[PDB]
Amino acid sequence: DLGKKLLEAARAGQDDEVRILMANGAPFTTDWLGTSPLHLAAQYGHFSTTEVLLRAGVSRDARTKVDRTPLHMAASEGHANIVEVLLKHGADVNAKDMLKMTALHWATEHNHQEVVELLIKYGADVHTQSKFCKTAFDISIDNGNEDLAEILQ
Amino acid sequence: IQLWQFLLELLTDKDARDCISWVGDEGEFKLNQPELVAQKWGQRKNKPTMNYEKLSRALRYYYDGDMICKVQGKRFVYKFVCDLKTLIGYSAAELNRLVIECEQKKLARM
DNA sequence: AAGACCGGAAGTACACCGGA
DNA sequence: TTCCGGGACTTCCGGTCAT
Repeated sequence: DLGKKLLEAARAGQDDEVRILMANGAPFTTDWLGTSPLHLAAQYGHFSTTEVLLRAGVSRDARTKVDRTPLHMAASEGHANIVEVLLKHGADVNAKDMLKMTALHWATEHNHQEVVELLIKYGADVHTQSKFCKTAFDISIDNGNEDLAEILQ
Repeated sequence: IQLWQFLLELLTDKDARDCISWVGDEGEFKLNQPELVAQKWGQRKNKPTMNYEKLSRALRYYYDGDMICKVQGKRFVYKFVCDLKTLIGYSAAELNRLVIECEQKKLARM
């Protein structure tokens, strides 16, 4: 269907088809786990597609069934380019998922220093505690990454 | 809120370890205290008479899916057959390590 | 002979939808 | 577009197995 074609197109990073489906009237849907086209575009690193979705009016802070937002995915995957546009369109830098973790937590867990710096610039709260009482700093320490630990203390 | 989300919540709550906890690093978990977990579930769904009987039935409906399944032979043990690392960002193994680390910090403090 | 798990049948509540 | 009827458990239960 149209909604699915949109989900599939975003995942595929087919921005023109995305424009196409949204024109026809494709319903902004999500899969069995609450994954939306924006989560998919940001997760897979589809810049033009993400941008097209944003300029289409899709929910910036859409939540999956584990409470992840597209920013969470983007940060987790290290797509600074995607993280930047999402923030530039009003994405909450401090959104927390099911484990009470922020994009900062994930970009740190996955050692994405540039995304960590970018997040820190967009006012991200550096000292939020996860469901495990961990701030991003703790994650960097647990990961033995002293370079990140220094910017996160 | 779906049963799987609630169980995953409990499984990541260091304070719940006594009623439900992971058993291994492959996704299997056990309802160490099935009736308590059921009571807790009922409180989330606002079902005053929820119990393990009814909760297990709801768990069985998951048998057709790609989320949870039973662990044959092990009393009160089930398994998250979905890929947790892609779902929440941590595997069952990673989650179990983290929840145990948290419980230790708690015991050390108290 | 007398608990843990299974899975069908029926009910409910709430999300989503294609239409008037 | 507003309005509105029409696709995840909860509860109850009969039955298998193995102790």
